[PDB]
Amino acid sequence: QDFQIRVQVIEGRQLPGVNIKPVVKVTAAGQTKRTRIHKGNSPLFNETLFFNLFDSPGELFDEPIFITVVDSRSLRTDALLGEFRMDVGTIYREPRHAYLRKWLLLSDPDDFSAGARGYLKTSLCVLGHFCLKVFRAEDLPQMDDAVNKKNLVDPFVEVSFAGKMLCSKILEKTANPQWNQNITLPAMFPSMCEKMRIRIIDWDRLTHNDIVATTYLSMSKISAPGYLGFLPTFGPCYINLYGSPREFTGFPDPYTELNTGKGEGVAYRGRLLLSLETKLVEHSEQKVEDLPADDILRVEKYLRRRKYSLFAAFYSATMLQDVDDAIQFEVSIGNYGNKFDMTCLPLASTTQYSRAVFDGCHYYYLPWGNVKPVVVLSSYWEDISHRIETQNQLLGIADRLEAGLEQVHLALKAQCSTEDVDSLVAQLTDELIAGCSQPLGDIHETPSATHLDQYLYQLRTHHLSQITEAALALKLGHSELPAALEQAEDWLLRLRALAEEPQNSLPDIVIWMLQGDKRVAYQRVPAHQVLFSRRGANYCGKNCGKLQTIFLKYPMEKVPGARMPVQIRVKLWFGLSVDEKEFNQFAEGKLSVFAETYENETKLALVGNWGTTGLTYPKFSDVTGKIKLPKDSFRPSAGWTWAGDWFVCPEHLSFVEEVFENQTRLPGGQWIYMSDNYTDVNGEKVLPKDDIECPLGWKWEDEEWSTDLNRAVDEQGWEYSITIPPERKPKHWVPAEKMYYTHRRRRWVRLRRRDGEGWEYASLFGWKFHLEYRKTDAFRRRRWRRRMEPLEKTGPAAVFALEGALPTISCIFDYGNRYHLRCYMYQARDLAAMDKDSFSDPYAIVSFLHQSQKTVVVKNTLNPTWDQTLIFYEIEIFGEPATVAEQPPSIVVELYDHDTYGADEFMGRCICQPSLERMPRLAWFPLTRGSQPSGELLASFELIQREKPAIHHIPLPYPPPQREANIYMVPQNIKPALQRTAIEILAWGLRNMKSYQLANISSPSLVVECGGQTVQSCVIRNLRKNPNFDICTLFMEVMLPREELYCPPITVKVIDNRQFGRRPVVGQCTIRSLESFLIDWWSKFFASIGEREKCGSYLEKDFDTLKVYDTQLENVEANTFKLYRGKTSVIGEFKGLFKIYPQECLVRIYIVRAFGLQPKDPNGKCDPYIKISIGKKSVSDQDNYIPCTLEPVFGKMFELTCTLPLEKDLKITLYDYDLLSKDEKIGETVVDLENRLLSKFGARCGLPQTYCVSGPNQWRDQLRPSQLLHLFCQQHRVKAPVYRTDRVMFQDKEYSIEEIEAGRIPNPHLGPVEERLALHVLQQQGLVPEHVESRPLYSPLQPDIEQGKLQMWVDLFPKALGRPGPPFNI
Ligand SMILES: [Ca+2]
Ligand SMILES: [Ca+2]
Ligand SMILES: [Ca+2]
Ligand SMILES: [Ca+2]
Ligand SMILES: [Ca+2]
Ligand SMILES: [Ca+2]
Repeated sequence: QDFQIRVQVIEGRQLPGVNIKPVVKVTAAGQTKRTRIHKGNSPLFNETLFFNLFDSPGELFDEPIFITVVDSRSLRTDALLGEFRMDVGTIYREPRHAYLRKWLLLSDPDDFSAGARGYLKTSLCVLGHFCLKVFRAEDLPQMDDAVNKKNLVDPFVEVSFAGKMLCSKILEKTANPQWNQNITLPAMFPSMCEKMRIRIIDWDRLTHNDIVATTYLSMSKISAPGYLGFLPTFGPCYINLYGSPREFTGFPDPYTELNTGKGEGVAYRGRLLLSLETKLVEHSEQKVEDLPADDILRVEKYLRRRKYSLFAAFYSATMLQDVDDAIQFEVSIGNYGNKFDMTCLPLASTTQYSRAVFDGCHYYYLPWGNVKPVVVLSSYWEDISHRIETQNQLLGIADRLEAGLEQVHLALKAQCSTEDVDSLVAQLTDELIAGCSQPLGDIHETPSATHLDQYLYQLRTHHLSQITEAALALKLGHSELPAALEQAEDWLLRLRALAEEPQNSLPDIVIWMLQGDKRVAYQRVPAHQVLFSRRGANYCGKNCGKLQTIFLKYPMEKVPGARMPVQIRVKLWFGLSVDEKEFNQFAEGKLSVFAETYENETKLALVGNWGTTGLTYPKFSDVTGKIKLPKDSFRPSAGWTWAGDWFVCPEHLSFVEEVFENQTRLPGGQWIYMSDNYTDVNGEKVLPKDDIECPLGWKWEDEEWSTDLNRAVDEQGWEYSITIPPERKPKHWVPAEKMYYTHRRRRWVRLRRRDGEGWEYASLFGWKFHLEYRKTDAFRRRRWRRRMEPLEKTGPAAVFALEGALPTISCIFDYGNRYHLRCYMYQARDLAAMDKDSFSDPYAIVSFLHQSQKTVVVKNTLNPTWDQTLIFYEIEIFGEPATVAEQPPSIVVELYDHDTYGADEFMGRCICQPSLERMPRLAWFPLTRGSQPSGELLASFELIQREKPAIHHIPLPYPPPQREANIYMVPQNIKPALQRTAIEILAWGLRNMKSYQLANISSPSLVVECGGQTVQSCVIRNLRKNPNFDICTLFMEVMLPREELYCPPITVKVIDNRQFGRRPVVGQCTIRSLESFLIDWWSKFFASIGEREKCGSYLEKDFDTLKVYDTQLENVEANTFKLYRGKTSVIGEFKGLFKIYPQECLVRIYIVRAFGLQPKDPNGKCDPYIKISIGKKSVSDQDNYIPCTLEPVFGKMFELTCTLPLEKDLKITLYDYDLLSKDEKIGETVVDLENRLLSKFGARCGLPQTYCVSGPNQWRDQLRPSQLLHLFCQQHRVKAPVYRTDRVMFQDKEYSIEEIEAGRIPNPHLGPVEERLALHVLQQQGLVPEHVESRPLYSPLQPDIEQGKLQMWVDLFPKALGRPGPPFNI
C-alpha cells in the first residue's frame, strides 16, 4: 500500500526582502526535499520533486503539502518567506487528481494578517486604479483592401491587465488616430499578473478584427519597493510597436503571429502615445471617459521632435547561403527608410544590388572590397537624449564591470598567484569608483521630464551611491576572493536592472535584406546602442561609431537557427542633426558620391559597327536609360567639391568552382538539351562547361567536373520553370517537378589548388548587361563617373546635407591592411549524434570575412581530434590598423556531419574573436545548435598583421610541421600535454536508481570509456537481491592530458543486461574533477540510561555501559561516484576506485521502551503501538497496544529478514489508539543501514569495552574478536596476528592485558584474554561502541516539532560469514 506525490514548482513573483537567493524546501508529510538555487525577487525554479510513503489511503489523503520557500544566504540560515498547508485530499478528489498551473498565495506566520508575501505558480498530482490615458497613434500600416491612400485602418486600443479587459472608441479611416481618452483599470495592486497586455485593434465591419500590434509594460521595471519605493508610473511617452511586415498584400500573412506579442517583432507598426498613474484606492471601479481639452495640452511639451541623422557603413556581407538573385540591404528606423512606401527622396535608404559570388569553400559573399555601400537617412524623433545618456552610462559601467569580471576569472584559469588577482580586483574596483562618481544628468530643469523620469532619477542616484559605499567597504574590508565574487555579480545585476529605460521612444534600427521585393533577414539594433552624445565617451552608445558584427535572423525565428542567412559588419552611427558635425571624428576613408551619366550606343544584327541605328532611347541618360541626364546635371551641393577628373571605368591556397546545366521540354514530353544548354550562372549563352579552364599558375586536382546533389532540389537535381510571354524564355524557378514545367536547371562542382575601354554590353537595351563584349551582344553603353568628396573644412559630416540631389554613397578606401590567420583546431567533445550508429562524422567549416575553409572528416567519432591548422593566407581587412585590431571580425566555426549519401547536417556553431597574440593558447568555445548546446570545441585563433598594405588605386613565422601531406598540424607548444597513464580499476556495486523503460533495473553492467580506451566490467547478476559486482580488480591504460581544463571529464555508462539484445542504456556519468583519483542483564540496561537506583552495584564493580543515543544516531561523525542524468542531475551511485599513475541477512529488532509522548486525545490518554514496514513484512502492533501512558514499556521481539538494497531501510512509527476514530499518528523516524555496512571500519556490531562469554556483555557477533581482527587483517592487507595467553599482536606490535584491566576488577564473566585485547584494538580502529537508538520522532504536520523518543536496538548479520550469538531477553 504505497502512494506517490508529484510537486512541480515553477516560479515566484514579488518576494519579500531584497537581494535574496530563494529556494523552496518542499516537504510532504515530513519527507523533505530542496529545489534549485535561484536569484532575485522573481525566481524561476522550474523543478520537479517526488515523494512516497507506505500507509493506507485513509491515512495519506489527510496529510499536508508544504511549499516552504526561504531565503538562503551563503553565511546565514533560512529565513521564512512563504508557507501554506493545503490538504492532499484536496488534490486527490478533484479531476485528474491534480492541479495544473494554479496561481497560489504566499503567507508568513509572523503576521498572517499581512496578506500576500508574493505569489507562486505550482502544479500538483496524486499517483496510486491605473489611469491609463491613451492620446494618439501614428504610422499605422494598411490593413483594409483598397478599392484614403494609407488611411485604410480603423484602430482602437484594448488594454488588459490582471484579467480585466477594456476598449477604446473606434476611429474609422485614419492612419493617425486621435482618441484622447482615459481608461481606468480596476486592478488592485499587486496581483498575479506582472505584465500589461495592450493591443491596437483594426476594427472590421464584416470580418474578424485584425490585430495591429501588441506591446508590453512590465510593472516591476516602472515601480520600486521601499523612501525610494513608489507605485508604478509611466508616460506620457511614445512606446514603439512591432510585428508583421507593413506590406499589406492581402491574403493570409505568414508572419501574423508576430504582432500578437509572441516572438520578437520583425517590423515597426507605429507607436502609441500613452501615460499611466496610480490613483490607488480599494474601491474598485472601471470606466472609459473622454478627456476635456485641458488634458491634451500637457503632452505637447514632451513632443520635442528634433531631426535625427542616421549613418550606416556596410563593410562586408559574408556567410551567405542559398543565393537566388542580387542582394541589397535596407536600413530603416521607424517608418523612415521603408522603401516600399515610395515617399522618400531618390537617395532612398538601400545599398545597390550586388550579385553574390562563391568564396572558394562553402559560402557566398557580396564582393564589395574597397568600396563600402553607405545608407544615410533623415528622421523626426523626440529629444529623449536625457534618458539615453543615463542608460548608456549605466550599461557602459555594466559591461566594464562584466569584462573585468571575466578578466579576473581568466587570470584564475591561468593560475596567477594571489597578489596578481589582488591587483586585478583592485583595478576593477577603483575604475568602478571613477565610473560611478561620474555625475548623473540632472532632469530637474528639463521640462520634458515626466513623473517616471523624476522617480528614476532619485532611484538611480540613491542606489548607485550604495554601490559606491559598498565598493569602499570592499576597499578596506579585504575579504576572500569568493566573498568579493558574490558581491561582484551583485552590483552587476543591480546595474543591468537599473539600466532599463521603459520610456525609450526611439525605435530600433531595423536592418533588412531584400532579394528583389522579398524581405529575407532582419535585426533590430537598439537605438540607444548607436546614439551620440556631446558629453563624452561614457555616455555614447556601445556601437555608436564602432564597427558592429551583426548576425541577421529570419522572421519568426525564435532560435539562433540551423542555416544562418548572412553576417554583416556595419559601422552604424546615430544622433542629432545639430550634432551631425561630430561624425567627422568617427569617420575613416574617402567618403564619396559618384556623379554619373551613361552614354549609350547600339549595333543591330545587320549593322556590324557601333553607332546609333536602332536605339529608341536617349543617348545621355541615367541607369534607367529612358530618362535623360547629362554630365553636369549632378553638381556639388552645399559642402561638396569634385575630387578628380572624368574617367571611363566600372567598379590563398584553394578554390571551388560551380558549373551549371540547363534543358527544356514540352508539356507532356521528356527532357532534351536546348541550344543554351551549357551556360553561365544566370543561364545565358557563354563558353561551355569544359571551355572554362584553369588559370595560369594553378592546377587541377579534381579529375572531372563532378555531379552534385547537396542542394535544395528534387531527386534528379533540377529546378523548374514555365515559359511566360512576351519573351521566348522562362522566368520563375521552383525546386519541385510537376507536369506543367518546360525548363530545368542543374548544378555541378569542381576544385583546384595554387602552385573595351570600360564599356558594358548587353544583348538588348534594358535586358541583361555585363562588363565584356561577347558574340551575343547588340547594345552597349559606357560608364562616365567623376568622383566627388566633401570639402576638407567640413569633413565627412557633409553627407547628411545631401538633400535635394535631384545617387550612390560609398566609402572608398585607398588602401586595405593585409592579414594572416591561423586556426589551431585540436579537438572537440560532447557533440551531437546524427547517424544510425549513434556517432557522427564531424568536420568544421571555419570562416573569416569572405575566405572560408573546412577541416578533414574524422569518421564515426563523437570526440574528434583533427589536430589540424587551417591557414588563411592573405585575408584583407579595411579600415585603420588600430580599429580592426581592437574590433576583429568574428570567426564562426560550424561543424557538420558528413554523409556519403544524402546531404550534410548541422551540428552546432560557435562565435569566436581572434587573438592578436603571436602564440595564443587554446580555449573551449561552446557549440550551439540554436535551441540547446551541443558540445564544446578546443580551438584557438591567431590573427597577424602583415608587413605591407594592398593599395587600391582610384578608378609571418614558419608554417607548422605537417601531420599529412598538404595538411597542416597544430604545433607542439600549443598542443595539450597528452601522456601515458595506467589506471587500476575497482567496481563493487550500484545504489539507488528508479525504473527505466517500462521495467526495473534487473541486471546492470558498467563500461568505462576514458578517451576511447574502452574497458568493460562484469555484470551485477541481479541487483534487486544483491547489489554486488562479481569481479573486483581490472586494469586499463588511457591517453590523458595534464591540466584539468583541457582534460576530458570521464564518460562512464551503465547498461541493463536484458535478454536477446534488448539492452537499454539506463544511465551515464560525468566525473568533473580528478583530484580524488590519483547483577543481571537489566543492570546493564539501566546503567547505560543513567538510573543509578535500578543499576545497583553494577557500575561500582567496573562494568561497561553501552551508548544510549538519546538523540539521533547522525550525531556520530562517522570512493563514491554519482550517476548523472542529462536533466534533473544526481540520480544514483556507483562504488569503486580509480588509481591514476604514470545478499540476505538475519535481523532481530527489539522494541522495548518509549517515553515523552503527549496526551494527544482530549480526554488525556495516549495509547502507543509500533508499525514498521520492511519490504513485504508489515507490523500490526494494534493487537498489543499499551493503553494510557506517556512512557510505555513494549518489550517485544520481532525476528525478521532483509535483502540488499530493497530492505536496507528501517522506518518506524508510533500510532495512538482511539475510541471510534482512526488511530492518529504520533511521529516517525528513519535510519539507513546500508552505510553502516559500507564503511571501511566495519561498524556493524557495536563494541562493548571488554569481551564476555555470558552475562550482560554476552557476545553477539558471528565471529569472536580474535577472528574479527584477523578478518581486519585479510580485508585491509594487515599482517596476520599472533595470539598468546597474555598478549595479542596487531601490525606486529605487542599489546598486553594490563592496558585494559589496570585498576579494574577481573569480573568472572570475562572470556579469553585474546578476545579482550583484540576487541580493544578495534576500539583503537575507530569502531563505534554498542548501540541503542532512542531516536526522536518528528511530526508529519510540522517538521520542526519533535514527538517523543523511541528506544530500540537491532541485530543485523549477513548469514554467509557465520552464526551470530543467541538472543537474550530484555
Ligand atoms: Ca481589416
Ligand atoms: Ca478595418
Ligand atoms: Ca547523417
Ligand atoms: Ca554521417
Ligand atoms: Ca488516540
Ligand atoms: Ca487515545
